[PDB]
Amino acid sequence: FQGSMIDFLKQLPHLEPYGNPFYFIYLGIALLPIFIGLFFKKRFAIYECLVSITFIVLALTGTHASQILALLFYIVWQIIWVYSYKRYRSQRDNKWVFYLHSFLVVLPLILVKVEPTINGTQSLLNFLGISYLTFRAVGMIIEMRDGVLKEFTLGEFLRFMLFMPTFTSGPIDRFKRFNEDYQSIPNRDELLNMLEQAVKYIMLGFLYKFVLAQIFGSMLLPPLKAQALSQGGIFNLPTLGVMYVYGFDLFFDFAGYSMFALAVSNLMGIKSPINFDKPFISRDMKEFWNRWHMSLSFWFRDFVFMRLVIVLMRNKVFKNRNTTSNVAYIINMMVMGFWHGITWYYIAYGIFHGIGLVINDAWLRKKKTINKDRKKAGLKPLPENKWTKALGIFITFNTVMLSFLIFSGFLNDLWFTKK
Amino acid sequence: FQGSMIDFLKQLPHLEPYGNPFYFIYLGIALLPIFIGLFFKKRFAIYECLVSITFIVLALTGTHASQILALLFYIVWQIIWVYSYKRYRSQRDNKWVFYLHSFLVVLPLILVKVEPTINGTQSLLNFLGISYLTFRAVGMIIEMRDGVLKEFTLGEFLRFMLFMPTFTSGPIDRFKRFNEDYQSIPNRDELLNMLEQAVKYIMLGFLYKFVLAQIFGSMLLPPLKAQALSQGGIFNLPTLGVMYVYGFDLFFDFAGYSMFALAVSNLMGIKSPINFDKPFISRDMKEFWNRWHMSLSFWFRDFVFMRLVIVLMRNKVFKNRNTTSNVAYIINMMVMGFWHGITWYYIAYGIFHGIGLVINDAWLRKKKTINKDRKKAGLKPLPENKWTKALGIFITFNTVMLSFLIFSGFLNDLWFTKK
Amino acid sequence: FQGSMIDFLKQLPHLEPYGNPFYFIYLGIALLPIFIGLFFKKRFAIYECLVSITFIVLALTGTHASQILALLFYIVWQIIWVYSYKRYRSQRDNKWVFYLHSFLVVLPLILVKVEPTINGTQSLLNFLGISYLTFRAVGMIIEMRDGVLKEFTLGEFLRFMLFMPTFTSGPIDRFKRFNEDYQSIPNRDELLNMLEQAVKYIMLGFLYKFVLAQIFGSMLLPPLKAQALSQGGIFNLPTLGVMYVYGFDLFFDFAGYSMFALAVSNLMGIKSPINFDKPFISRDMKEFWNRWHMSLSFWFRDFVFMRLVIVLMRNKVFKNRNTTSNVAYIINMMVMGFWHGITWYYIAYGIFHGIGLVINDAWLRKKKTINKDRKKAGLKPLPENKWTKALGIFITFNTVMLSFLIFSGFLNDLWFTKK
Amino acid sequence: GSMIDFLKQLPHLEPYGNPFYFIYLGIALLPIFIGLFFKKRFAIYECLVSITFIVLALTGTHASQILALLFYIVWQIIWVYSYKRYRSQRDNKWVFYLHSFLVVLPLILVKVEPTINGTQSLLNFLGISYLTFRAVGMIIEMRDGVLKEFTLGEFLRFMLFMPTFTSGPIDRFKRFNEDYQSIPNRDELLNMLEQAVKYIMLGFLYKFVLAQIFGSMLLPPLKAQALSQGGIFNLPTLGVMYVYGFDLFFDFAGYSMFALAVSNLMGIKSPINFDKPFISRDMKEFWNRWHMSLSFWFRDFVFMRLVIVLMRNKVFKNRNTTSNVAYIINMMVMGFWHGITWYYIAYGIFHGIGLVINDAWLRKKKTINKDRKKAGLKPLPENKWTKALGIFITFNTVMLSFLIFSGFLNDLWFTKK
Ligand SMILES: CCCCCCCCCCCCCCCCCC(=O)O[C@@H](COC(=O)CCCCCCCCCCCCCCC)COP(=O)(O)OC[C@H](O)CO
Ligand SMILES: CCCCCCCCCCCCO[C@@H]1O[C@H](CO)[C@@H](O[C@H]2O[C@H](CO)[C@@H](O)[C@H](O)[C@H]2O)[C@H](O)[C@H]1O
Ligand SMILES: CCCCCCCCCCCCO[C@@H]1O[C@H](CO)[C@@H](O[C@H]2O[C@H](CO)[C@@H](O)[C@H](O)[C@H]2O)[C@H](O)[C@H]1O
Ligand SMILES: CCCCCCCCCCCCO[C@@H]1O[C@H](CO)[C@@H](O[C@H]2O[C@H](CO)[C@@H](O)[C@H](O)[C@H]2O)[C@H](O)[C@H]1O
Ligand SMILES: CCCCCCCCCCCCO[C@@H]1O[C@H](CO)[C@@H](O[C@H]2O[C@H](CO)[C@@H](O)[C@H](O)[C@H]2O)[C@H](O)[C@H]1O
Ligand SMILES: CCCCCCCCCCCCO[C@@H]1O[C@H](CO)[C@@H](O[C@H]2O[C@H](CO)[C@@H](O)[C@H](O)[C@H]2O)[C@H](O)[C@H]1O
Ligand SMILES: CCCCCCCCCCCCO[C@@H]1O[C@H](CO)[C@@H](O[C@H]2O[C@H](CO)[C@@H](O)[C@H](O)[C@H]2O)[C@H](O)[C@H]1O
Ligand SMILES: CCCCCCCCCCCCO[C@@H]1O[C@H](CO)[C@@H](O[C@H]2O[C@H](CO)[C@@H](O)[C@H](O)[C@H]2O)[C@H](O)[C@H]1O
Ligand SMILES: CCCCCCCCCCCCO[C@@H]1O[C@H](CO)[C@@H](O[C@H]2O[C@H](CO)[C@@H](O)[C@H](O)[C@H]2O)[C@H](O)[C@H]1O
Ligand SMILES: CCCCCCCCCCCCO[C@@H]1O[C@H](CO)[C@@H](O[C@H]2O[C@H](CO)[C@@H](O)[C@H](O)[C@H]2O)[C@H](O)[C@H]1O
Repeated sequence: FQGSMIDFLKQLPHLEPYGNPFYFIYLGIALLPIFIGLFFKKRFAIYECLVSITFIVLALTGTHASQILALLFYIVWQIIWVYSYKRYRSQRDNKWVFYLHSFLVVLPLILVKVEPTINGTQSLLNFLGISYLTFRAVGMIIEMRDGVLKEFTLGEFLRFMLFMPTFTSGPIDRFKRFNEDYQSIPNRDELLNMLEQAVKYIMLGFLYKFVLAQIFGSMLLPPLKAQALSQGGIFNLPTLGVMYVYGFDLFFDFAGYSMFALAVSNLMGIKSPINFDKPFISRDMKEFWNRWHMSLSFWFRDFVFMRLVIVLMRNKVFKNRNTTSNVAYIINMMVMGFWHGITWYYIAYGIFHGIGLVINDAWLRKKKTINKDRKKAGLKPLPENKWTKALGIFITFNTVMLSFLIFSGFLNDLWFTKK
Repeated sequence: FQGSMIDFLKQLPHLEPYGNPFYFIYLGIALLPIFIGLFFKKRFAIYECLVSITFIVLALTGTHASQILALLFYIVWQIIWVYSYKRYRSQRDNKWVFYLHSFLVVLPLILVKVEPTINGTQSLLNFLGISYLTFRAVGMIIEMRDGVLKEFTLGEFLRFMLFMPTFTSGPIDRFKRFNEDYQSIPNRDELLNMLEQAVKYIMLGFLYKFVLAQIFGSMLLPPLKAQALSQGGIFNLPTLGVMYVYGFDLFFDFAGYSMFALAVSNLMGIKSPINFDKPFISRDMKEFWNRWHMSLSFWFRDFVFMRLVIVLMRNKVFKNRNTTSNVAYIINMMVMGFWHGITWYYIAYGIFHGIGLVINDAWLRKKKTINKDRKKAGLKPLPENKWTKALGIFITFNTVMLSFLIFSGFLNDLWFTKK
Repeated sequence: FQGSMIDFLKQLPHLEPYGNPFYFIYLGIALLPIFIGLFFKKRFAIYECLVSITFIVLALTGTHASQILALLFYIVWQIIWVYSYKRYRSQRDNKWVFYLHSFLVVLPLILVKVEPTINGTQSLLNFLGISYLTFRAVGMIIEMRDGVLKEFTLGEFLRFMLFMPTFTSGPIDRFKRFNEDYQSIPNRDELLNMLEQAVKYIMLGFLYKFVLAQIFGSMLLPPLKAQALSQGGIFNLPTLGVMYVYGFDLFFDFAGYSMFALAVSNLMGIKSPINFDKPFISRDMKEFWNRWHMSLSFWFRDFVFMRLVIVLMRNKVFKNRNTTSNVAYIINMMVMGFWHGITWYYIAYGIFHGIGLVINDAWLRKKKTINKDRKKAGLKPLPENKWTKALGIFITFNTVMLSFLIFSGFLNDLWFTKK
Repeated sequence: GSMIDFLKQLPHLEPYGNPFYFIYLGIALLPIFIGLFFKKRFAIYECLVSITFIVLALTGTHASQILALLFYIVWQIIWVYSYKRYRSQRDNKWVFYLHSFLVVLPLILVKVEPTINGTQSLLNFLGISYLTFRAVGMIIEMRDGVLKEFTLGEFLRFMLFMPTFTSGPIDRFKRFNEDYQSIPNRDELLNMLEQAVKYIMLGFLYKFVLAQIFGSMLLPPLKAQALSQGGIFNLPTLGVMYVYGFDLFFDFAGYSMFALAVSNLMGIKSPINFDKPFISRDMKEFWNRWHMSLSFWFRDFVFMRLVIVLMRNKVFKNRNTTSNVAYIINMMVMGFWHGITWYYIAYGIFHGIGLVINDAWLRKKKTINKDRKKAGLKPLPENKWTKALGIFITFNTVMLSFLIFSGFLNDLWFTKK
């Protein structure tokens, strides 16, 4: 009964998800049948499972391929605790039972994020996309609590949670929208539109991830970081250079992956949510969060921010609505900071963006009352000319790049600050 | 460049039939056109012949490449002794001529299974599928005897006997059914259903052979064998452990191969017989043999068991039907053991399964008699509760595991008896 | 001037025609637009020229790439001496002008086949397929002489004489049939049938040239020749073995090339004449020549044998028809041997097959008169059964293999010279 | 490290250098052609292909020209939109000249810097000689009012056109937009495909066979012999003149046919550059066949406009003198565009004097033939000998002009440069 099982699942192929461009050959061929079936309004639901599982396994068979075993636990864990809650939802509905089931479903993510802090080493039950899978699972539990979701077969649950195109770190879905878009196969014209969009997305993702991302990450970023460390001090010009370069590199890499995921999802007939829609032209933090990682930000607005606001207003803990909104903004942004990983700089980034949103709300209210005062006094309202827009875009870009500098983790290297 | 032809044959590539998963890619592409051809009403004879011969040669070459020659002669032998009977079938059917033709058809198998016993090491005639090929050949000499087969060209004969997805050790087939199933190409929707079933079979075979068969074969079996040998004695708990582990490994490996073969056959538009249908849950041995190796068990039921019962009743050797049935069961299982190989443990396995079958028949008769006795006495019949079903399943499973342990040959190493 | 263009010609890319399976990928990709255009009843007549010229150049750019220059002379020769007849043909029909034009058109072939005998070195005009282009370039003139051929554009001439699929050494065409097949594009059903036949031919050509031809030529033939030379003497068993092996190798290589050429021609929409149709079941010399290199044998029957018979009968040189037929057979076979090449063994092969045809005609006449005599005398006609047919097949096969032994040129090494 | 050396690291694919480049281009352009078959445009795959091939053609040993290209693109966009915003209000007849000068400023700097101290400017790149002609086009078409609206996509798609980027045929805006927006039907598309295949084959023949023979086999030894003999003139001078002229034609026509074929595979038929020029009887009819795109461009936007400017100011008394001056100035400006050296300007002035002499001879011939018809004498016959004489003299003058333009006359002599 030797425990050489880890060695068994290590010589398997390691086809990287969106690695070399030739990958899109294999997947393309593997997606040739399913897409054809969509033209005839027929869904295989078996060959799709085969291709999804094969590509997930090829993606997860890395140097630390043992993570596959974690998956074979994680899935089971979710299947244990989602369905259990459903059984309870058949009989009764209590706040504490829902809280316990949600906490148990999100527990693997909590362990993966916390264990490197306490023990200092990666947790056993960690794999490539556990930061983007639990968001589906807990989401379904939430959809049970509100009563929107009542019944679903296991095939639907597993084909939703373990979606291949958006598995590693991709757009975050919900169960209602995904299921409704999976049941009703779109007609031929919309299918052809989606095919054209998918080809365009594949080409754009090639450009983003294989040209711009490589240039900004593996060519300028290392020498810029080394020069910044050599300069030393609290701040310097190389710090600004690395801030801007890393911000652009992060955006380009994430947008390239998102385009790849959207293209592959379209090739299966499903319209996954978009992530980035020109986020750097944003002229305000609130508008920025409607552009940067749209799936994640919208998910947190739907399930973490709005529900917290409702809870706070139900108990009327805070008198004015503005104070409740500010508190909920800070809590939501801090929690979003936690999701990346509980360190000093990720939590700093979360609180930073929370403070930014609070300042944005305060400035919106103050601008409204100042416009009212000026209009009442006969003066014209504040100018909306190109100069004001340029100033707003510049301020937003500077704040976003400062946030991406803190989030970059470069402040741990520049300043050896333990906490 | 060649030296001896055997070395040149060894030079040829060796592709294990259903070995690495990558193998399924090759056949997949090799089966891509033909399957599409099944959608329409045409079949590519030349392509099918070429792909079948190519994969047969690839499976036959390797360290024992000379076996290819043993195949070729064998083929001629069959063509020598099948068609001859056909000509004789045109004139008359004397029993002794039919017996002689059947014996000459199955003579290569007799020599292959005899030569290792009674001195010697191994016969030159032996090759990969010789154990599962004569069943097809003697599958026609019998049918000619019954008169249900009259005409067939060489193309049909060799296309059936040299079937590629069922060559190495696959679901034993019959001629009439195979010809009737290949003459009529199935419709489009049935073809899509067959494609889905083939994909499910491929996935399940992956699970059955490359995951669980590996675990039960190369992880637990060697340590359990070592512990059992170290313990010694007539028997011990490690013997029970190795019995259970080997039985599971054998079932999983055989089911994986059979599902692979059925999937590849379905991709060729032909529905080969199913070998395994949920064993280990059978209440009775007689109902176990309708689920374990279904193709071979049904073959022996049709062409060996029932025919022998007819022969015995024609000469009315025994007084009652029950004795004839018992003797037929014993002879059928003994012939199965002989087909497996003429050793001590294979014959022990055959005799033990025959004993199980006859005891099952006797117990069924006794239970029917006692139920009649209770019915005529007014007493409630013996309970058929879930506990009785569990008891029957447990007894059948234990007997099957013991039979597999005997068939393993591990008992021979353990005891060294009858060496 | 420098004269270094030959060196330039040696740095062009090289692609052996039907050399590798990957060559068919390029060929199919290039010919797909032509097939699609055929499906819609359209011929580009320019893209075809481009693909044909590119593949001819890639085939002719071997180690002796200078042969390309010879082609750039040969065409400029043939055109000059084809149209020179066409202008004259409209005016008058003097026999000597036709003889002179035919001789001048066949002159490059005469030089290529003669110069290696006189000077001992390859002639300048020689290139890959002159012996299979002079036939078309003299068939055009012969058709002009009969008056069957009339006004035709240069495009038709150059697309007929320089046909890409049958350029190197392929099926020999005529102009009228090829032109009529080129003008009338076949319907969609015939196009599908031709595509299926072409795929079958490609697979069979793979089997013949890349498997059987290699085995019979590069593996057994050199050892057999070496052992035959070591044995020495006028005749020996290794010589018989190498005779049979080389006969099979020659047939398989030529049939593989012919099937490749037929497939590629079918992909262009025209069906070139077949070359081999089971030559080794001939049962007679006449039925052998109606099966062995059918395009060449039929060409020589149409334009060399029949015309010679007509010439001899017009002047009634010989008293009876049989003498004229025998003389024409001998002359035709000697001229075929000449066309192969002016060596002792090629002329021996030609005159040998001529003697064979003569004695076959004598045997047919004697069998006819003997059957008549036996029928008149009441005796049964001589049997025509399995054994008689087998004896005829054996005699024909032995004579053909002796002919291919003489034609092999092995006699020059064994009998004459020293080794 | 990302530097100029990093730009030099990128692969270099010389435009229309080897047939494998054509295989690459055909494989890349096939989807665009099939899409145009069904009357749709991608506007993204086209941009990616164009940018990729431009970069590959630009990433040579001196690959620092991509920065020059980016600076040129920014400069052209800035000044074109500056004029467009200004044209909406009013035209002052001098702001147009200022904008035209600021648009041609990169070109004039690139053509002046080599001949001022020692070297070309840093902003020079591959196709700057054939790109400015498009930019000024826009400005010209804004002055006449025939162009009013265009987005950035159309403008950059027209200026950064891939098939005619390096030295391909010079286009105009209005025609290019009219041809791009209206995709041709299926049958005309097939005809264009056949013409493109014919162009590819003929370009193969022109550039990869004949140009190689006339450039690498005869030109070096002929130049060597001409230099060895020396003197003002010699028979090897005539040999090198003829060989260089044939090499120039068989190379430029091959490249132009390649560009036209690649453009046709993208559904746009760029203007034909060469239509058998050597058979032209007269000098004036020669310029309608040799470098047709460039000659027509200079006829439309440089010659006729200058004639109009001179006539509206009535500087000269009669039309003939104005036409002569316009011809001389047009040919001199073409010579300047080629490069500011002694032999390019000599070539321009020589072609100008050829044009004016041709005009004068045509007028004199018309007058003398009118007098002959009045006097009863039959007009001079032209069936086979007069036409041959005209063709021969035009060909001789063209060959001499090409010899002067060759720059070999500079090596042969040591005249003041
Ligand atoms: C009704 C009132 C009239 C008032 C007077 C009108 C006068 C008009 C003057 C227009 C000046 C335009 C200035 C921009 C073009 C300069 C052309 C030039 O110099 O040649 C170029 C060659 O041509 C081109 O590449 C583009 C030519 C087209 C220019 C079109 C601009 C607008 C013209 C409109 C009116 C045309 C009048 C005649 C223009 C020559 C580029 O130079 P190069 O590299 O050959 O070097 C020569 C350099 O100047 C010497 O150092
Ligand atoms: C449904 C049909 C389609 C399903 C998928 C079909 C395509 C499957 C491709 C499997 C092979 C991928 O081929 C790829 O080759 C590369 C480069 O050699 C290797 O790549 C990998 O090698 C080994 C693991 O094998 C690792 O140590 C290494 O880090 C990694 O790069 C692997 O062998 C495989 O990842
Ligand atoms: C330490 C905390 C982090 C630093 C925080 C910095 C971010 C603060 C907010 C960003 C600046 C917002 O400042 C200013 O906001 C106004 C008011 O909406 C924006 O103005 C805009 O508002 C909205 C768009 O959302 C429109 O309806 C309005 O017409 C337009 O003028 C300006 O574009 C921006 O210049
Ligand atoms: C490695 C082992 C190699 C040995 C295997 C060799 C391949 C098997 C050869 C089979 C015989 C080929 O010769 C065969 O002759 C028979 C004569 O009826 C015909 O056979 C035909 O029979 C059926 C009857 O419906 C046709 O539908 C079919 O198209 C074809 O198979 C063909 O002409 C040819 O297929
Ligand atoms: C080699 C040594 C022996 C090997 C084992 C022998 C075979 C296995 C034990 C005998 C079979 C056990 O299973 C036996 O058949 C079935 C299945 O539960 C039960 O009985 C079943 O069949 C009888 C037939 O009369 C029905 O009336 C009854 O309703 C049904 O439950 C028996 O009560 C049980 O005793
Ligand atoms: C629409 C038209 C389509 C045209 C089809 C494509 C034509 C061009 C094909 C690719 C170019 C030729 O590709 C060819 O590849 C072979 C690989 O064996 C190489 O050529 C080789 O030829 C022989 C045989 O293989 C070798 O012995 C030799 O050493 C080498 O020159 C060159 O790389 C090139 O000659
Ligand atoms: C319209 C035409 C339809 C048929 C089109 C497709 C048929 C041709 C397929 C070509 C497949 C690839 O072509 C060839 O395949 C062989 C098969 O082992 C492999 O390579 C083979 O040839 C190469 C070179 O000759 C050898 O070095 C090698 O040992 C051998 O295996 C490669 O994969 C590729 O060189
Ligand atoms: C240097 C000489 C080279 C030539 C060598 C020999 C060339 C071969 C030709 C010899 C004849 C063989 O062809 C001959 O055909 C005749 C008539 O069809 C048949 O002749 C045979 O069959 C007939 C019945 O048909 C019977 O009378 C008898 O059994 C026999 O004559 C045989 O098929 C074969 O004997
Ligand atoms: C080698 C260096 C290359 C430098 C960069 C070259 C790329 C430059 C991109 C120019 C286009 C940017 O311009 C922006 O693009 C979008 C999206 O394409 C255009 O959007 C649209 O424009 C045209 C206008 O008819 C449409 O036909 C087209 O479908 C679409 O592209 C907008 O008009 C413009 O807002
Ligand atoms: C470097 C200095 C300049 C070099 C020379 C440049 C001019 C070269 C051409 C000079 C001759 C003009 O060429 C002349 O063209 C005219 C019309 O164009 C042709 O035709 C004209 O003359 C013929 C003479 O028979 C008459 O029919 C009629 O007057 C007219 O048609 C002449 O056949 C040709 O001789």
